[PDB]
Amino acid sequence: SIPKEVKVAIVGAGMSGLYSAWRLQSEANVGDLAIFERSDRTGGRLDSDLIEFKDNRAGAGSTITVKEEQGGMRFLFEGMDDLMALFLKLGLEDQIVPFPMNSGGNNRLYFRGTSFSVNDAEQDDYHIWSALYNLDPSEQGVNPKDIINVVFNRILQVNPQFDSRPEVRGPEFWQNFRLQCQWQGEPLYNWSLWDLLTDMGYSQECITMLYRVLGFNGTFLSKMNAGVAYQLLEDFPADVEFRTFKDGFSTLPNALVDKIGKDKIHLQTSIDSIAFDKADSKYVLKYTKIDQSGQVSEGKFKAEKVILGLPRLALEKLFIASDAFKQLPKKRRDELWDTLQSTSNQPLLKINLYYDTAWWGTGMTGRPAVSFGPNFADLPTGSVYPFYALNDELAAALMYDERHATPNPDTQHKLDGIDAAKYARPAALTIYCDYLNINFWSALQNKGELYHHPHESELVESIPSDIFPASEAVVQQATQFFKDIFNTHYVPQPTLTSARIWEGNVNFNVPENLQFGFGVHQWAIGANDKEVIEDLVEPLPNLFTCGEAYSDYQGWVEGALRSTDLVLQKGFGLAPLSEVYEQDQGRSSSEAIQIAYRKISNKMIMEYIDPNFS
Amino acid sequence: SIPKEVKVAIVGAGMSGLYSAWRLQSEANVGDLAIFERSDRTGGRLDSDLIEFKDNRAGAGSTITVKEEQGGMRFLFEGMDDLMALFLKLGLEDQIVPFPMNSGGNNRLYFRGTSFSVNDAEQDDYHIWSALYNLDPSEQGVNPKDIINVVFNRILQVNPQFDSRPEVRGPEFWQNFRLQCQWQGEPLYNWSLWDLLTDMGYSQECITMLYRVLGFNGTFLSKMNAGVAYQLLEDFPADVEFRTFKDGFSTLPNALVDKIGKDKIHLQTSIDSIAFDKADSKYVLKYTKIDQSGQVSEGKFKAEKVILGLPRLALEKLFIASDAFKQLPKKRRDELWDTLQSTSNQPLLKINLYYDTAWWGTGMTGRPAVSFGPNFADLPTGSVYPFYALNDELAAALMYDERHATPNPDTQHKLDGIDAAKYARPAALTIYCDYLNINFWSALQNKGELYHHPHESELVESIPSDIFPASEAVVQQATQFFKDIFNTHYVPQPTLTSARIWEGNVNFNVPENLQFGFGVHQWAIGANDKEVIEDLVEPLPNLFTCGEAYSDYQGWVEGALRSTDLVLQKGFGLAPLSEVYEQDQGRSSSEAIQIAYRKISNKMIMEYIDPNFS
Ligand SMILES: Cc1cc2nc3c(=O)[nH]c(=O)nc-3n(C[C@H](O)[C@H](O)[C@H](O)COP(=O)(O)OP(=O)(O)OC[C@H]3O[C@@H](n4cnc5c(N)ncnc54)[C@H](O)[C@@H]3O)c2cc1C
Ligand SMILES: Cc1cc2nc3c(=O)[nH]c(=O)nc-3n(C[C@H](O)[C@H](O)[C@H](O)COP(=O)(O)OP(=O)(O)OC[C@H]3O[C@@H](n4cnc5c(N)ncnc54)[C@H](O)[C@@H]3O)c2cc1C
Ligand SMILES: N[C@@H](Cc1c[nH]c2ccccc12)C(=O)O
Ligand SMILES: N[C@@H](Cc1c[nH]c2ccccc12)C(=O)O
Repeated sequence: SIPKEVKVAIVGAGMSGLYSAWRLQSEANVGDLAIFERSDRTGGRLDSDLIEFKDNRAGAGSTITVKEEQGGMRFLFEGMDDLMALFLKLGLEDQIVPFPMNSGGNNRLYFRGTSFSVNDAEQDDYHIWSALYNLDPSEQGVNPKDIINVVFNRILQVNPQFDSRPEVRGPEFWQNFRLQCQWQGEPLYNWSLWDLLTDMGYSQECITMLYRVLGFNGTFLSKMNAGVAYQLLEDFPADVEFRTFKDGFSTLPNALVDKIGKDKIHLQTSIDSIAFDKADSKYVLKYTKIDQSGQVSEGKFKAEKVILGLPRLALEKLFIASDAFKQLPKKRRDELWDTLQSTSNQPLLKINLYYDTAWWGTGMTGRPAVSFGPNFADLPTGSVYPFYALNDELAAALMYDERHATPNPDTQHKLDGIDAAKYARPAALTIYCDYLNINFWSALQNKGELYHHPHESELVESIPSDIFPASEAVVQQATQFFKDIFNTHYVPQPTLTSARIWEGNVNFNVPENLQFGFGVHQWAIGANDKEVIEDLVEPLPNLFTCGEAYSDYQGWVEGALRSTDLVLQKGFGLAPLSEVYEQDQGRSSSEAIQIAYRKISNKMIMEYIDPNFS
Repeated sequence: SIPKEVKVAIVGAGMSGLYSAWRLQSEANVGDLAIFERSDRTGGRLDSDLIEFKDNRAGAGSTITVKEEQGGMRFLFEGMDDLMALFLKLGLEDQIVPFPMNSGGNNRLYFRGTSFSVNDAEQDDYHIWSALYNLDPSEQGVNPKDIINVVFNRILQVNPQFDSRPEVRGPEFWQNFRLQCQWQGEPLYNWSLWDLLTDMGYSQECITMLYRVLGFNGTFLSKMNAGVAYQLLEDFPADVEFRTFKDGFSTLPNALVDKIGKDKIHLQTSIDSIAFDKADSKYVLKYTKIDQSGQVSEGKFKAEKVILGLPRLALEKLFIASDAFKQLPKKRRDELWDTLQSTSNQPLLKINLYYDTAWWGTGMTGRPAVSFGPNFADLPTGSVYPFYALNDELAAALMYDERHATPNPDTQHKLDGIDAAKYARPAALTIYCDYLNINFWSALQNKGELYHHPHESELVESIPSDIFPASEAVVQQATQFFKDIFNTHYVPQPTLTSARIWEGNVNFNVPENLQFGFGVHQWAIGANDKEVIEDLVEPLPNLFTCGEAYSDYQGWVEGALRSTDLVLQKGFGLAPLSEVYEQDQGRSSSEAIQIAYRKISNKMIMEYIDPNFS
């Protein structure tokens, strides 16, 4: 049942769509809204998986849960005040769990046919990098990642007009940085990073090292401008304490869905086009719906206000097919289209391979054990992240670890046993790559038969619906690369796999369960994103756009939430959530979230690690 | 003056547009046609330049001509029977001139921070490649280009069903090869080359070597399928005798324009959209024209038949905006759009830097002199081609050279003097790159002020209109790379520059003199190009498409001519030009063109080189 008129119609059940409805329902008393989502699931580019593997250990119908991510995975307590506030208001802070990013130096590196570890790379004044890359002398004997840091310091040094001092560096800093800082008279958003480093005098060998060693070469090789690329590159300092949700980032959209109500969300309902009814001053939304049989249905309805929570490629399709846009004057319709072109589409992929046990610990490799964080490579792999079966004791050990406490031998010995025990429980690896590496996996994933371990139903009885298997060719090649990266002869066959390629499609011959938007977005060269962002709040009267694609904080949910807030302000009077939080609570969401988390971490550690802890 | 009705309306004054009109006028007696071309020039992706530099030598108002290319540059006597026939029928064979591809081993190579020569690369069982790349043992001690050749032989070996024997290997061979040959059960057009080599067991180091060393990494990293990539990679054997026109490839479109008549060609006239008139069974073409003042004008006219000689991106724009397409049923309109998606857009660029004299000869470098052919590099340069001032004696020396004659000391000594004298006359370098390297130059060319040598009008009085200067940033970086590639401290400032980036635009904020289509196209993965090609001849009744993008021979003018021929056959009864030639002349265009050229080469050599020649 689809209503025939609504106060607010919400296109997109991703984060910005779900977030608009919750805030309008609860803070603006608007109850006659509806969300329309083309796919058969809510959450968009957030998509966690919970697999319940048959516990087939020796002394075991017992079940073991592994959380994995097909989309978004991590967040931070600083710089995401809207997201923190959103977590606190939904009471989801008790589920917050560490997301660690290193293995004390044992994370892997594979570059130019050579497998080694992070600790290895540091030896002898970072010698290995000088042996693999034909570096200029000024480029030798330093950690590659510190070259990005130094160049940032140099950009800040020659831009004293730009304040450069707020200890917490949020989206305003990064907007001003890319819009106000210059290099040699040209502001950074007119620069490509590749051009920038080159003009700074770096070798092409050095630039290739950097974009391979950071794992996400889009920052250098795509059309994104240099300013926004730095925002992304300085999002992962050495000392990052990322966090995540125990049951996966989907916890947050599902939690919003409980509060919205399944009855106002209309899945498998694509909004095909939008027209304006001059008579009763209403929008008219043509749609296409698939029921629970597969029986299609074209229909139409009205709405006083429209909210498009949609990324760039979705927004161009509607614009193309919508009379509300086509009947605009030549000048502004062309200007609006050109404005959609101002953020670059960034392809991303994640392929998850699950295993009954993990094979990258010292017991299986004979080498120092790999635990957590990106294993980078110049192979099509890009980066590889390990994921372990959910375990309360392990999360407390991780929680102890993000305190830089000095354990006594008793506690070091218990942390030892915990670090090792996880390799005996099921686990997973995510291959996570961007720009240059996409086409390698693309062609591989679409060729040949799909991968299924035999007696698969014996290994998992309930395979989630958002899981499309990796192709046999994808598993085959991914397995050779793992042997390379982890320097081991032994990489067994996965029990279960999923492949997800966030790269937007314009082909009508693709099932809906395989249509996915561009993984992330970043501002192109020449883009004045301050003008672009404000133009796209309400481009036609009572028609709004918002979401991550044209946001202040591209790449992150906070981008979507801050973009939506502009719509909720301009169209509905609502102040930014973080500001609403602070008036209501008397402290920031930052301080609240840190205090709440320290408490449950304090309790977790004492309960599991060191009964006599600080 | 634009007619209000025509028998045939031709959209696009590129090669396929101009070729349709000439053949319809002359062979089908159709005189009431008109060509409509959005830009202010004919010829499309053919675009030669003739610069007339002030001869400021010591013993000189004398003029020196340099030919250069912003688009297409070379062709072959075998495998391009339509093009040869077209040359013979227009009497352009007397202007055919060698296009040499090597310097006897002195062409440059720059890979991983190391500058060296082709002769150097051969030393010690191709050792240099093993020192620069971490190759598998089976990948060591062989010439990189011979790895592509061997893999081709292997593909042919395991496909004995595929005949694999015609000595002249034309578009049919390459269509059957990519459509009928398989690797491990999957046919090559379902494969990416990158996936293919990997599955064959090659290292990523080796694959990176290959795609850097061949200069056009699109074959490996883009979405083009493996079969069509091989067609391109085996277009440049070691023994290639390419040829070109003395005054540039534009000779051919200009020669067609003389025969069509400027009066039937309507420049600065974009066809915006197309509708069907059910009443008088006519198409209705909305257009936009700019007169000689800049005064725009929107109009409309009719035509009984429409011929779209347009590449993919142009074809999608019309399809989007045209009622003749939108009023098609849901199924076929979506099927037709999906069919447009089946050829991949391949960006290309050419930046030409002209110099008063050439600086890469031994007199200026102290190293073995560079003459002709690609200087490849893993720098954003890609490939660099030298171009010299037009000189009849030099072309005869080149003509002698494509005979593998053994000159006597008298003739070797005269060839010596000729080889060296060209460095004293003006010359040019073309940077010619694809896929991965485009974005480097893109962002550079659009940033900052444009390059002009001071007292430029003193150096060239008549700067052609199709020449947009290289940006100052482009010249600056291109000059550093030249010092790298040519291993010299000394690369002076260019007298004149041009930049051309064949990468299709969808932004309305770009002048017409800067809108250019995708440089070339190649079949994507999954594309059954036999079905696609025949579907796009006449997709609606009396509406035809043709050109290179969805052709049998992508990359080359012959592709455009063979694609058009299908339209001229199905819509107008005309047999393929090469077949028309043969009936009329009693021999192929291949044999005619070889015999005609041998004669004028025979005469050229005797006149300039060795009076007593074979
Ligand atoms: C691989 C990957 C990893 C990431 N990791 C992180 C991370 O660690 N941390 C972080 O903060 N962020 C991360 N992100 C980013 C985060 O996922 C996004 O910023 C955010 O979830 C996107 O929200 P959105 O509402 O802007 O868009 P979307 O999530 O893309 O929502 C758009 C929705 O609209 C629907 N839709 C489209 N067209 C129509 C139509 N015509 N009618 C109806 N519905 C339509 C789509 O199906 C989709 O559900 C990651 C993204 C990717 C791809
Ligand atoms: C860098 C480069 C080098 C090349 N080198 C070679 C080579 O050495 N040898 C070789 O054989 N080939 C070469 N080619 C390929 C060759 O240039 C092309 O195959 C051929 O010239 C293209 O002809 P076409 O008619 O298919 O398309 P185009 O040349 O692209 O013609 C399309 C024309 O239609 C016009 N147009 C577009 N939309 C509209 C509209 N709406 N209304 C009116 N007019 C419109 C465009 O302005 C253009 O003039 C090269 C190409 C490039 C880019
Ligand atoms: N938050 C993202 C990082 C990211 C944002 N935008 C991107 C663009 C390209 C590559 C990575 C990113 C992640 O967890 O991975
Ligand atoms: N004929 C083209 C070669 C070519 C055709 N298609 C291509 C695609 C990519 C790179 C090169 C090509 C040339 O002279 O350069």
